[PDB]
Amino acid sequence: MTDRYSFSLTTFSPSGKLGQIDYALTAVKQGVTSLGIKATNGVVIATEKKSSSPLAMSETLSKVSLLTPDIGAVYSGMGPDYRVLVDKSRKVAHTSYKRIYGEYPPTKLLVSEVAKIMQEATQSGGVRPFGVSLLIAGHDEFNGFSLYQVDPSGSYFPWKATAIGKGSVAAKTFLEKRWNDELELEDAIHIALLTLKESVEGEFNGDTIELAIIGDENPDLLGYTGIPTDKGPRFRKLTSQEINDRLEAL
Amino acid sequence: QFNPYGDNGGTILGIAGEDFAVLAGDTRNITDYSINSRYEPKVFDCGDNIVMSANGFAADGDALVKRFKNSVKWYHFDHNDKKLSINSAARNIQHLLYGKRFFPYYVHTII
Amino acid sequence: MDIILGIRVQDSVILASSKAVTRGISVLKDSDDKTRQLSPHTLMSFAGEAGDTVQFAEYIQANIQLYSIREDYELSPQAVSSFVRQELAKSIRSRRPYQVNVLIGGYDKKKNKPELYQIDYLGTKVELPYGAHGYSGFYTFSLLDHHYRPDMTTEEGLDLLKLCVQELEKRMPMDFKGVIVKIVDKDGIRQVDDF
Amino acid sequence: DRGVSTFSPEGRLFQVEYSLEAIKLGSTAIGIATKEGVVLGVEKRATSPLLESDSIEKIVEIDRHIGCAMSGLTADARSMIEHARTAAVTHNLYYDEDINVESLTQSVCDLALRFGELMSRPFGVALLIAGHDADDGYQLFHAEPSGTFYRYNAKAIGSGSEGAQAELLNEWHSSLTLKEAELLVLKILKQVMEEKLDENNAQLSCITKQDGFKIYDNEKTAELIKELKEKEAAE
Amino acid sequence: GYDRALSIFSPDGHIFQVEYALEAVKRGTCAVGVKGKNCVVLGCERRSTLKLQDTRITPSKVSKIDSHVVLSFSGLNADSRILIEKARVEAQSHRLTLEDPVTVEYLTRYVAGVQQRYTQSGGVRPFGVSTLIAGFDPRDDEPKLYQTEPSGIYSSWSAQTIGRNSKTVREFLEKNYDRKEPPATVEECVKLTVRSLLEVVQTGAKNIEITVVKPDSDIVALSSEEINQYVTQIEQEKQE
Amino acid sequence: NNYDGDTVTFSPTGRLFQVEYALEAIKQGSVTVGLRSNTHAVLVALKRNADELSSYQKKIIKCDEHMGLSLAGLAPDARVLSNYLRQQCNYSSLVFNRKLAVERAGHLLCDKAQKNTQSYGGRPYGVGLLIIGYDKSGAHLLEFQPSGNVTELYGTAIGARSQGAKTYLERTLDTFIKIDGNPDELIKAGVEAISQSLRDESLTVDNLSIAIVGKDTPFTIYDGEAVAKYI
Amino acid sequence: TGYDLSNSVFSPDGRNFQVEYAVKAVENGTTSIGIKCNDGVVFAVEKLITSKLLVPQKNVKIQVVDRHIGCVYSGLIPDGRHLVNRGREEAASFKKLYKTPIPIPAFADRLGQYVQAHTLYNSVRPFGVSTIFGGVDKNGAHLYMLEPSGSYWGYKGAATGKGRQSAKAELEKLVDHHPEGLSAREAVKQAAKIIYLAHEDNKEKDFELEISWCSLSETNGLHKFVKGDLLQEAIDFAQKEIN
Amino acid sequence: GYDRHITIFSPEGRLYQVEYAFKATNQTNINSLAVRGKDCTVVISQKKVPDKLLDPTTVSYIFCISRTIGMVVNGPIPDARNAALRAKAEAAEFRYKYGYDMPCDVLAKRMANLSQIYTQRAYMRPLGVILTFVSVDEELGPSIYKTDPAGYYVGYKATATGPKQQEITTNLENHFKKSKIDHINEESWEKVVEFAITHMIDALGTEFSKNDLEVGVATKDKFFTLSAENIEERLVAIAEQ
Amino acid sequence: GSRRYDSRTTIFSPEGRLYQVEYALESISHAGTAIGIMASDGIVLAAERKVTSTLLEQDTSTEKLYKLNDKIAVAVAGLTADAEILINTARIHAQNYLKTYNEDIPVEILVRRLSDIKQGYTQHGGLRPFGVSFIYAGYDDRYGYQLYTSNPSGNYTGWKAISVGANTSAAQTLLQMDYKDDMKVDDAIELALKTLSKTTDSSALTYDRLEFATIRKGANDGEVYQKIFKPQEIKDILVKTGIT
Ligand SMILES: [Cl-]
Ligand SMILES: [Mg+2]
Repeated sequence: MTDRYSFSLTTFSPSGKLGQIDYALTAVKQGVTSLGIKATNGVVIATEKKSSSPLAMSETLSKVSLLTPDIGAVYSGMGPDYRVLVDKSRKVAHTSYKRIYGEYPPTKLLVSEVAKIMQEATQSGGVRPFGVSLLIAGHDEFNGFSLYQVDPSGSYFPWKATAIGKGSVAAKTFLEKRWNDELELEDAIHIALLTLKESVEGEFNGDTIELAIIGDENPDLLGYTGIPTDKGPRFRKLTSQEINDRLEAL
Repeated sequence: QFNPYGDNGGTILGIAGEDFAVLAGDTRNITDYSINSRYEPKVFDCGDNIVMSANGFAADGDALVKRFKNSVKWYHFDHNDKKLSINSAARNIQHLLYGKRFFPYYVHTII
Repeated sequence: MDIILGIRVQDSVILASSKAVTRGISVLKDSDDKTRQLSPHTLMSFAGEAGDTVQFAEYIQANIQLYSIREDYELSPQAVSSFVRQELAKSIRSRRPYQVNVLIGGYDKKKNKPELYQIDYLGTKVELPYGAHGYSGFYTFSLLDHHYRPDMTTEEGLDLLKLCVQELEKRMPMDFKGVIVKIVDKDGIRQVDDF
Repeated sequence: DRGVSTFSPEGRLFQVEYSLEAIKLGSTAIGIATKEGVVLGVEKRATSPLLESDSIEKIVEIDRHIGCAMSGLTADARSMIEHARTAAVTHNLYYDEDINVESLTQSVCDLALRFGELMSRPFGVALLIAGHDADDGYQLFHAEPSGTFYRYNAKAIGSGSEGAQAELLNEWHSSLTLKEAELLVLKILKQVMEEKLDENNAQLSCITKQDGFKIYDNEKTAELIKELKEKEAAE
Repeated sequence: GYDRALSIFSPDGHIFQVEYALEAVKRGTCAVGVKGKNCVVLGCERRSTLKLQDTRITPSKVSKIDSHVVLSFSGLNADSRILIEKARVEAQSHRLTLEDPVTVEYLTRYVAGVQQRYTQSGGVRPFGVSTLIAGFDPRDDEPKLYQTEPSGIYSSWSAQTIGRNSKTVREFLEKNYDRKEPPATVEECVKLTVRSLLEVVQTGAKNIEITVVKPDSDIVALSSEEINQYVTQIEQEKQE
Repeated sequence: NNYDGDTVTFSPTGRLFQVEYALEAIKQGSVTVGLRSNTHAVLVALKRNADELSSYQKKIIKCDEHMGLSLAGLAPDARVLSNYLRQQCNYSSLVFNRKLAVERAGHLLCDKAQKNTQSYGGRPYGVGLLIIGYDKSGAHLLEFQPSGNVTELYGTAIGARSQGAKTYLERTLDTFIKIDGNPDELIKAGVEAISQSLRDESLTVDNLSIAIVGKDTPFTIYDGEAVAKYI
Repeated sequence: TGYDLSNSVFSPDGRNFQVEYAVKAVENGTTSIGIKCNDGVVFAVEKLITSKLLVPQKNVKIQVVDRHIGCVYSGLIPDGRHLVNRGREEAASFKKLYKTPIPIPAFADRLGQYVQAHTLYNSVRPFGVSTIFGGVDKNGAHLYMLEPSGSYWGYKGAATGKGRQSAKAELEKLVDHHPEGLSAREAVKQAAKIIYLAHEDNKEKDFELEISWCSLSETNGLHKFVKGDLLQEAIDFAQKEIN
Repeated sequence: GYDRHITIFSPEGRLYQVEYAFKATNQTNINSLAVRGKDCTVVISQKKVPDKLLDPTTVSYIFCISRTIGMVVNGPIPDARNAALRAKAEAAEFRYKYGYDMPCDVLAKRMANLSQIYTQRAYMRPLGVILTFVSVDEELGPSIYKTDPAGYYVGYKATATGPKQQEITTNLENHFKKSKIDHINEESWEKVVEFAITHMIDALGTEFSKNDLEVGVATKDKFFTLSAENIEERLVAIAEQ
Repeated sequence: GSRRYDSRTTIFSPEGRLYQVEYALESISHAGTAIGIMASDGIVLAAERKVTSTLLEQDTSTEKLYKLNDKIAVAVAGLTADAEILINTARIHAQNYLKTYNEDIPVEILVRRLSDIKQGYTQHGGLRPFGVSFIYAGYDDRYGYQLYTSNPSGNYTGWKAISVGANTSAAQTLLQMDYKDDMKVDDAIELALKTLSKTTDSSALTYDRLEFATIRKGANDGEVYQKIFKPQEIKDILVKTGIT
């Protein structure tokens, strides 16, 4: 018995390719489109809620996830792989940072920790790479707002705006035309909805679209009052109603 | 507090001749002021013309004798039924005793 | 073990170390050298618990000699002292700590300066112009406070050291059978044979 | 590929059988047992003339009463000898006596099959273990990487083994003297060796009850070589 | 832990992984060892496809294991560092317990044992390295030169070479080296070593390294100009 | 074919080829015979040599004062298994002051051999064993196979040409079973049984190996001039 | 393909071919049966007499677990013994912690999970036995049959081995003809008959019959072997029915 | 092609072992169905006992995980029981560690995470089962959450699983289009069970006796399975309407 | 068992090469070019970013150039994720040395240890090697300014000027042509950029597709300063040398 697979399942081919990473990226290509846009006073991340069945409750399945009060994440590719990564990402934010420094990690460093986990699945014994690409949006005091992409290899890049998955090629071209360095948050949400309509085929409403922002602090969502320095989470998930309001003036 | 040792009393005696040897011992076993047995042998035939006694704390004495008897048995298996010489047995017993240097067998051993 | 002294002067470091090895009511030896050469320009004297002293000294010696061979380069006295301190700092929270106090006298060839470090068994390091371990300090420190000057020569340092040994031989309870004196300078380590 | 501890359809361990082929490539080693002692001799086989032949150590002491000669991948023998020496000394410590030659050989052979997926492969070396004890007298053993050992009156291992073994079959009798056995090893070595036999490319040794295990000097072996040539020319 | 038996026997009785490790040695730059009457000299090739090098800081081919023993090699460079490190540690450990520096035979025997262990240990490949170990035993003036190889076998040599085109330089040494009369002086020994490398090298510029070891921890490496003088002298005598 | 790489693999017909190949090593081994009466149990073993200069490979091993076996196949594997039996016999004596039942001895060997046939990395034992013994329920004879299968018998034989001796014992069953209180006659029957497996070679003084255990007889082995009586 | 070379590998069907190959080894083995009755269970097995040299009554195949459970199996006999050894450990730890003897359904899952575990990895081989087992507990009598896959169900009657189809047919008749129930002593006699009838599928070598039983009334809830007069009575009953 | 033997990616980004585990799901040839009432959650499954020698009471694919949570499995029984035992242990440990009963959706996630590990780690194979968890959660109310060999999970208004799953799915879809609500607007669980059986009969097109079905019901503070007579009583009510 | 699926990453070819090491080097040859040039009064590190997108955040980005301590930096060529694993190890190793000896780690010692780690992955463990090649640029008081490189084999060598990644053959020829020993930092800056500008696979070399860094003694009196160039600073130095 016991895990006898102590050797790498991802190896270099004669051409220099790492096959399993390439194939993992192919799995990401098949996945549903998700995107992220950075504004001057915020960041928006969005994706389509592909329902497996109309009997299924798509509210219970959350593609956009809170990692810290000021950091959120969305993906394209294999959902189960994403779910466990979110669990591990949330935990590492505490064990390797908050329990040491008494504060939440900045976006770039949490991203770095997630990337480390995905890199190890590329080299460690008896495992395949993660079949997902992440988009991580977040805010911290000294770096301000930021948006990052994380690939199956463990590589990560900062973006002004980008898209991943099914119709990423067309979506990135659309974003290049619309993006400027003077965009307000509401303008970025508007562009996000426009960009996403191109890739979505069926219904396009607040129930089939999942969208969250990293913006101003939300004292109402904090849960308590009395500490002036604690002003609430910058991560907010837009409601089904809030999305439909913006779809009328589209 | 728990005391792992005890004193079972008794006394033993070994004398050697020109072509023979004796190993004697009384058959009384005791604890404090009570008698446990009037006949409880503590001098044993261990094989290969070796007799042995481990007097003091009976539990440790019985354990040691038991181990040496077993040592003789395995000497035969591992070395083509060779007879264990008295000098070789002595050295083997030294290693049995010292193996418990930091939790000793409370016995005076004579073969 | 017992008496180990150290004096840093202008151009050298001088280490004096007692020759007696006593156990019980018997002086077993009266010619013991309580020091090891860690590198060509670094000398360490030691004193403390029996066995621990030499075992520790030789262990440090081996490690410094290993470093020298690996890098083909001599470690600075400051670097060696920091390595030694860390080893003792680990030791003190071990199951059985090294009960060894040391003085590290060395000549830094890059700075062209003598250096004396005093480290106790807890891992407490201090750079000093003069140092001592054990009860010796209770006599020598005040004596050196008075007579020591920073610009002294090696010969002046030896006379200053003679003054310490004389005081110890007068007021110490135990017979420590004199001292072995060694000088550390730009030319390396040498022993004074007539003291 | 395939498992290291796999059986062939004929009922043999592949790796053990392949290690036996490696031993056939090795240099010749011969042992002869007599009532006056046991003789061990080997072919040194220097790969180049610049190699100092006296550094070729293919005959080895285990204890004062046990010697050893090797053939095959000789590097593999180092840990076997180390184990044998420790086993011999350890037994003396535990029992205040010399250890039986058979018991020593058995201890070495226990290492043989301790391989798999313990070490990664069998040993690629065969050993001739010669010695003396009070019980069974002068003995010669052939220890293989299969874990099996046979006692022999005389035995040859290495590249010239099958040719030398047939020669030993005819020449050996129960009344051989030590001197006769010494010459017989030299004679048979000279027959199977590629290069011409001399004191530098061949080495003799013996074990006697009185003097224990002794490797012969190049001066002593040279005289036995000269004595051998004269006796063959004499008829 | 990774357990796989990588070094194993084949039907013909060969351990291919050990034999393929010998091919890596054959690929490596040439190294030569010649021992004289009162010295040993270690010569080493350095390939000249690498210009813009920094020779101050580049790892030297000959490594000191202790103050009295040196080790050169041919084969994989990264592998050699691991053997050198282990050897250096064992050298200091021997001084610590025996209170005496290692003999050249002992140090060789240790290094050879390490190489052998990697030929029948699970999860590891053999060292793609053969070494030349040279020096003088403590309080001894007899020169010592030993060779090791991936399989783990070791032996003493009056003179020996390893690496690429080593069979050419071994041919040279076999006729030019007299057992009855080895190089009597340091100059004679260095010259014979340089001569032997000049059969293979190319140019005698910054391609040849020479290290001379003498008794009582007397080791020194020759500079470019010093080596170039031997190259200049040999070529002028050759034109005859 | 494709299903004989290791012991962890079944064939399409439900066979374990590595176990069958281990069984093949026994058939190559030298012949050995086992038989018993109600009072005694006897092992007779034909020893094999490398050549005339070599010794004859010892086939019989003692496990306790009341138990022992003969081997056929890989001798080192017999050493491992016999050592295990010695320990188990000994554990029973030290802990329970009880001589190990011959039936339990078989059960323990079966379970030890089995574990090697169900796990990756390991291999089956390459040897067959004939265990004899005298315990609280009289004389016993067991046949061990490295598949794990252990079988209690009146008589049997394993090794090369073992079918000859096995047929003889099958005919002689009614005769030798009632040889009670007579060691020499029970051995004679065993020596005559092993003779049915001989080809070209005959039983010599340093070739034959006999062992016996019984009511008032500890497990003892006879070799050399001691077996000259039975030739 | 190659899907059948490694254990725990799904084929494109969704099948583990290595387990199906283990079933073939079970089908090759001798016949064994189990009969549930009024207040207990009865087990029986076919023992092929390979030779005259086999000692009668002294190669016992049916095994007891704890003091109230009986186990019998067909296929690789050593694999069955390994499974029973585990069963005995499982039953011992249950009684150690919970005091009461292990219930039969509880015991059935312990073996089931263990056998199923040997289909999860390629580093282990599936079990080459189908195991019929059962006994009496607080809730009454239970009979179970466990297969190489780890699959098990409760049974009114169970059979496995080379003559399983013959035995199954004979078992189905008993269930139909006795809806109110079969007695313990009857089930012993029927078990003998069914083994003799199932022996027609293995009739080259003649055989030896072996029976065991647990019953609340007859054996007081404990597992016992059928021997002597009761065994011979069951043999005679079986002999009369074949003729 | 060893990328089809273990759980590593194929050139087209697929895990074939996971896909083949999905096909093992239908090996039993059984269809299951789950629906929600106002106060309850009902799950039903076909019961097929082919062998006459089997004890029909021991043939079951519905499991009582905790007092509140029930689970029905589509797939082979060994893997089904493997999953059941683990879920039982996980639910028990959760209660001990965190001081309250494990919710249905949280258990589903936990079992889904375990399934995900088998798709990534090589030495462990996926279980060839689809796990449907049901309860009346104290926070979320009537709940249906389903897990598969891919490690995917999601909540359901209602759901079906098996060979003829698609026919049952659309049958339920059309009802919820008509009713305009997320559940079965019914007071008693008895009539919700009757709804479940009725719509399964319509979708599959087969009639059922008492021994052809297996029913599990989740109410507040307990989950329980129905006996043959409880189902027979339920079948009689449908017939008389 | 699992033997079936083992790639055997740490074995020799019949020719005596390490398959995986050779293939890892093949991977690195497609990575963006990185150049190191050592001058008498400083060191230059230049590197080309891998095909940039216009929506990539350039100022808050780090792909090629990383800081190991105050005195040592590295330029990366290969898998970034792999490089970061090794970089954090190197950063820790440097702090261990400082903690032990109270002195900044000598450049070679850090390089050797990092190279020894790579070596291990080629000899044992059965894992794939790190698909990374480093250019180490650093200073210490023993050897002064130093340039090293290491590759997946775990072999390292010292250099006056060196390139890794793509088009090293063409780049090394150009460096070998124009380099000389009495060179200054500002001249080396110009050489580094001119070399990339000719060896680049892109149409034209621009500020947004470059990472740049210097290690000078250009601070105040006998102390070393690391300068990781900002986007605007690269834009200015590119105009100043007359490339754009
Ligand atoms: Cl989890
Ligand atoms: Mg202090």
